Amino acid sequence: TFESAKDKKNPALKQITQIQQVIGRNEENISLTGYYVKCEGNIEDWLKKLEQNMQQTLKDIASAAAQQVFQVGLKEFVSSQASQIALLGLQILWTSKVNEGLERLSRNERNAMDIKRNEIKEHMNILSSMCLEDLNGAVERTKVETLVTIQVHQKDISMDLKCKDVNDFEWQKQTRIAWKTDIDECIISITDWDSPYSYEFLGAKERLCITPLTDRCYITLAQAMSMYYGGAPAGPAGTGKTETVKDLGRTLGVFVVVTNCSDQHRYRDMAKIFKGLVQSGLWGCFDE
Amino acid sequence: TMNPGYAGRQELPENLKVLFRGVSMMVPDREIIIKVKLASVGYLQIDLLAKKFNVLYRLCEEQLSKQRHYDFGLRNILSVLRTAGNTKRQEIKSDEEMLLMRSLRDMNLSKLVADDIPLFNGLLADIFPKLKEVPKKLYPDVEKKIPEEINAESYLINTPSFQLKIIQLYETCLVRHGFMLVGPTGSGKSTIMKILTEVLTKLGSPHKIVIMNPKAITAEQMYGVKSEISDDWIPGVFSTIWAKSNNRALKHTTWITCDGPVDAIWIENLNTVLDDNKILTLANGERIAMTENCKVVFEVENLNNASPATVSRCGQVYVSPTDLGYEAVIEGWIRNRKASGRAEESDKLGNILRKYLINMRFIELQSKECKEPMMDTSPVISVINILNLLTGCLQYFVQTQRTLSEQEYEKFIVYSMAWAIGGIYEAQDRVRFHELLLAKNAPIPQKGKENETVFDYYVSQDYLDWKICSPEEWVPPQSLQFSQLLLPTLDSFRAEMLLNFILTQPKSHTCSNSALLIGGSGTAKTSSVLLYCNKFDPQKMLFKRTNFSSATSPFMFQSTIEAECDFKVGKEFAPPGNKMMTIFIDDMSMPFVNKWGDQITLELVRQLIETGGFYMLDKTQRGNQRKMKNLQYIGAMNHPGGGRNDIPNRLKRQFFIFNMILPLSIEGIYGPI
Amino acid sequence: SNTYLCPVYKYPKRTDKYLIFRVGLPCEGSNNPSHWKLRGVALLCSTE
Amino acid sequence: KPLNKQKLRQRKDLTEEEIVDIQFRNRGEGLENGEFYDGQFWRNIQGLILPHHPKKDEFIEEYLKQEEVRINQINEQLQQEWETWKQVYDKI
Amino acid sequence: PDYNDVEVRELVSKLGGPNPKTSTERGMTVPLNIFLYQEVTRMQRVIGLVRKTLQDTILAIDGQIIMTPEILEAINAIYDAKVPNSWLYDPSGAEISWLLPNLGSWSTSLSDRNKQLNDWLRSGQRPILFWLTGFFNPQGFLTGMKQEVTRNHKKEAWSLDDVVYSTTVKEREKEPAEGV
Ligand SMILES: Nc1ncnc2c1ncn2[C@@H]1O[C@H](COP(=O)(O)OP(=O)(O)OP(=O)(O)O)[C@@H](O)[C@H]1O
Ligand SMILES: Nc1ncnc2c1ncn2[C@@H]1O[C@H](COP(=O)(O)OP(=O)(O)O)[C@@H](O)[C@H]1O
Ligand SMILES: Nc1ncnc2c1ncn2[C@@H]1O[C@H](COP(=O)(O)OP(=O)(O)O)[C@@H](O)[C@H]1O
Repeated sequence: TFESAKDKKNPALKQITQIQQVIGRNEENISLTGYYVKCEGNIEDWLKKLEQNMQQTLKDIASAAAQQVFQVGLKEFVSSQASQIALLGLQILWTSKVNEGLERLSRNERNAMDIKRNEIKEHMNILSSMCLEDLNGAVERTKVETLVTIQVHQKDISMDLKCKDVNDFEWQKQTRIAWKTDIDECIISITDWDSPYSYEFLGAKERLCITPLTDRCYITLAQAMSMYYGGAPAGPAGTGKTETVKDLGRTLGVFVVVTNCSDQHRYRDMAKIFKGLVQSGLWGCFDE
Repeated sequence: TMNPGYAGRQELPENLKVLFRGVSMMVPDREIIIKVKLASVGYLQIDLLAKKFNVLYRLCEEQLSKQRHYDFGLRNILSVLRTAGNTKRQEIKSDEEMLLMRSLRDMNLSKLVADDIPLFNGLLADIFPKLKEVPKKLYPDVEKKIPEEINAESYLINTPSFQLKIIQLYETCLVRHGFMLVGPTGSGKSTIMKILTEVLTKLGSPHKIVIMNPKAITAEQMYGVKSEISDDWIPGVFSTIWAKSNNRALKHTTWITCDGPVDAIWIENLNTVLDDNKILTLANGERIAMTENCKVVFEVENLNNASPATVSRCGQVYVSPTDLGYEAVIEGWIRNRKASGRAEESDKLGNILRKYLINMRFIELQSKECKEPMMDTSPVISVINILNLLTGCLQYFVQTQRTLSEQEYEKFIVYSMAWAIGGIYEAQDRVRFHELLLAKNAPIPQKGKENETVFDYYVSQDYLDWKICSPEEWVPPQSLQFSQLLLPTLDSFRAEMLLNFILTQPKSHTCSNSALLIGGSGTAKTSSVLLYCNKFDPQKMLFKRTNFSSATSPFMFQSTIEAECDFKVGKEFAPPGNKMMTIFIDDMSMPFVNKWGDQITLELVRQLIETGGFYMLDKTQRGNQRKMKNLQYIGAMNHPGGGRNDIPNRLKRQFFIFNMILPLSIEGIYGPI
Repeated sequence: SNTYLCPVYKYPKRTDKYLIFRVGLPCEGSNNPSHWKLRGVALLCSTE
Repeated sequence: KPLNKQKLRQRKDLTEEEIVDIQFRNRGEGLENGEFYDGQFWRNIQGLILPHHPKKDEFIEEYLKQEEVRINQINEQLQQEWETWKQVYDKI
Repeated sequence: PDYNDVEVRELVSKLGGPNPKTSTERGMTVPLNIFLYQEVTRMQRVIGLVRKTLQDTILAIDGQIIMTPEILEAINAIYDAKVPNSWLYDPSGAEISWLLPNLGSWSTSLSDRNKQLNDWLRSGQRPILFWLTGFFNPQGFLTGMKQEVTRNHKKEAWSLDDVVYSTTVKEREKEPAEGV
């Protein structure tokens, strides 16, 4: 949207106040902004402000949403928030509660770990019963089963998750998350590697299932990035290479830029690409 | 995400292998993904069904027949899943396994060739023995709409196979990005596309179709490059059509049709557009986003140079030779004859034709020996040929509005089909042919038949007689060997006799008004052709000559035709080309066949004959085509086989083909001089 | 877990392709299966 | 007078396209050689469409027999009705 | 010589069954008969090519035709041990029976394959001791055996997806039931 603010004696300046992702014709996702963005005389300026203020408001809405997740209860914040924040909330809830169960086991033989696992099992029925069969709109539809698939895998792991404490490898094998409070910031964690969420508005995207082979890729790529390299997967056609890369981009909050090399290429354009990659902070996936 | 090992694939020099760490992704999982997706939709019979999916697709992959275009990878599976969401979302609470059997079967039917269908559904029975049968969910509006326009045309016969194939095309259109119509020549692919577009347009929601030929232009021009002289970009044809098509705020639904062979080099750089990314990417640095306004279709004969990375990206539909038999085409022509010349002719002509064609043609291929058919063919082409000949045969009595008896018509059909199935054989096979016709066919000349074949004589328009001669004519007084140009032979006269019939016919459907001879190197090709060509009247009928060598490129042929017309006669131009012109070519064989087997010069000719015109290349505008509103075409072959090349089979459907034997009379050619 | 599992290669080139099926071969005695696994036994089909 | 009409192979037996389609939709039996689903199309051997169910005639005969029995039921009801009218009328 | 399909379709349709007692003669329905037809098809596809190219290789010198490069490569291969590429590969891949010698094993192997396939057809009886190497697609053989067991036995009591596989090694020199 563009709202004209009438400055005294200057023609009214149009300023951005909310952002929209449209899919199909009428189905869309809207995102408000408290911090505003104002057009100016230099195009680079208002584009840069758009990017920054987007990042900042995404951060603050998430900082709130992480308290609301455990306060309000499942249905309220899943219905209230947007898709990206909802998925983050589900992951952070599960890791925190599972952690708490594991220490409570460490103190003495306890059922509380089992009570937390049972709580996840209970969450499953309420999500599955209602929001799946009946719902309005395409974007809202895609959101729900995006939650459902994650929760299916979640409970499947939690059933067999025989780890005594956090240090155990079986717990140190999945994509855990922690939204640190004392220094207010997200941090996603793998076996050892860690990195902060990059705060890019994507709305509802059809992320994919998690087979063990995808775990092999996740661990491999995290290690390679910890040693400052670039993964180059290989195989036959149609085994989920490009989409696996794109999903590791999506989960980490970053924006990926696929291209398509071909014999009619020249190194100047590749240099242009790589310069953009190093300057911005984005990921590249040179298909073929 | 490199792809190890195909055609057109290099290696990474060892400086570059250092940086990247490997990840070997050979076999994806297939069961867990299915079961969790079924959970995501919200099913209840998850764990059993997952095993059903996996086992069925495995068994289908291994123990079914090996065809290049089959695919059962993850793209197909995900297509089935994203389909299956809606069916459960519908009100029905019926048992899931029924719905799932219906979905799988009805999805995978389209690609399968004739033989594999029984094996496929026999295999289905072994996994769902509880379920017996289900009907196919049939869409009422389209099935009622189709016969309406099939009747609206003159020359269209509805048959059940067309219903089946066109509806299957509708479904695969509904699900996936793009698709292919694999199937042999003369099988009705283009007609199917046209009629489908018509039905979609009838109930609102318009539909437009564009055509292209990928190996009649160079790929550098297809997608454009950076200029190799002035250091500046040029636009690409296909990308220009893309940009012109995917604008929002339009009402069309464009279907870009590529039409030719599938060579890996040019197609494979459309992976991103045909993948779930659906974004086009260029070496310019330009990225164009796909919309739902647009679809991509290929009217290609069959894949023989395709890796699975392009087989599995797009859906597909298989036309078979028996879907539209040649007989149905004959009935369409009959429907045309009862349009205007409807006195009794359709009935009378055919009353011989039906039995005389159905129960005869297959008793010539190998009933009697006939083991030197110099041009191997599928016999539908012969049928199109004889029909086109017979129309020209009766054109004269169409002109005077005279209706004839049955017996004369039977003689005419005998004459018509004597040639055009006899045009591809040698004297020995011709006498065996002749004996067949004596045994079980309508009368041929019996007045003298003094060791002379049926081919020797012709039927006369004035009366029912079988005579032939060559008129006497000597020379002019000049003594140059050229001035002794050529003499009136028997071979030349019969050649004019056959040629002129087709060449008078005015652009009927299934008639390109194009001819083609076959004869040995030095068997009176340019002789007879030039004898014809001198007889033109340059006041309303012109002529042009061209020859072929191995390294003649499409750009050369483009140049000569553009120089021939000298005008864009589509935009109401060319007073001097308003007279009728002919393009004559000595030898269409010689252009260099590519390594794969698909030569890249004749395709420009084939887009010229089939549709007229082509895309321009003058560094100024790209997406647009010149138009030929009038032209004519003639060719000549050199006994293909062995060392001699052959023409593309898709092109054989258009040219009149027949032999050009040696004369056996050369004592009587040089007598006069 | 006393049972050892062998491959069946069509040609003696021994790739992923040409793996027709896998066969359990229990005949162990004192040597555990890993001995055989490092020894690289196989049941090929042709001999070249 | 009031009476019912006799069935007939010539006219009453004449099956409408709806009747023909439903009777074919029964797809009872007759596949001794072995034929595939009647859900969309029958195929003889390898993917070859059949114009009709192979032994359709027996199904026609069976339905004609059943319909003659039904018409006999209608005629029995009509006979009871006609006899009732006669019995009530004759008294005056 | 070749096997004309007009004859072969006849012969395969005439006789076929898993067990003579269990079933009467039949074609399509029994997996091993359709496998017979598929294998004969591919065998003939190779036989025609070999006969034709040998001819057209010798019919350039003793016969007459404008010399081809492919035929020259064939001549060179015939002199050496290696068979020409025309009988092993294609632009994508069409591996048939790639063995080392020109005739020492290659044609020997093809001859043995055709001999067993013919006696598997002309008599039409199922012999004992199948030779797995001859079949172009062994896996189809095994899955057809699976389908045969599911249908003939425990049919339905046993579903296709329920069945699993195993093997017993006949520890014996000197010697029907299910299996092969
Ligand atoms: N419904 C119909 N009734 C009668 N004739 C038909 C019908 N549909 C198509 N035909 C005939 O079939 C031919 C159509 O051939 P078509 O151009 O479709 O070949 P194709 O499948 O496009 O392959 P190619 O493009 O290589 O020719 C024409 O001769 C046309 O007259
Ligand atoms: N684990 C998975 N979960 C969901 N979809 C998958 C998975 N693996 C592969 N796919 C599907 O495969 C397709 C992607 O194939 P892709 O990786 O593009 O092939 P290639 O790597 O040869 O380009 C997508 O439809 C994607 O959803
Ligand atoms: N009717 C004729 N009168 C005189 N000479 C003829 C006649 N027909 C053919 N010839 C001679 O026979 C030769 C045949 O050559 P031509 O047919 O041009 O070769 P090609 O068959 O390769 O085109 C010609 O050069 C011509 O001189």
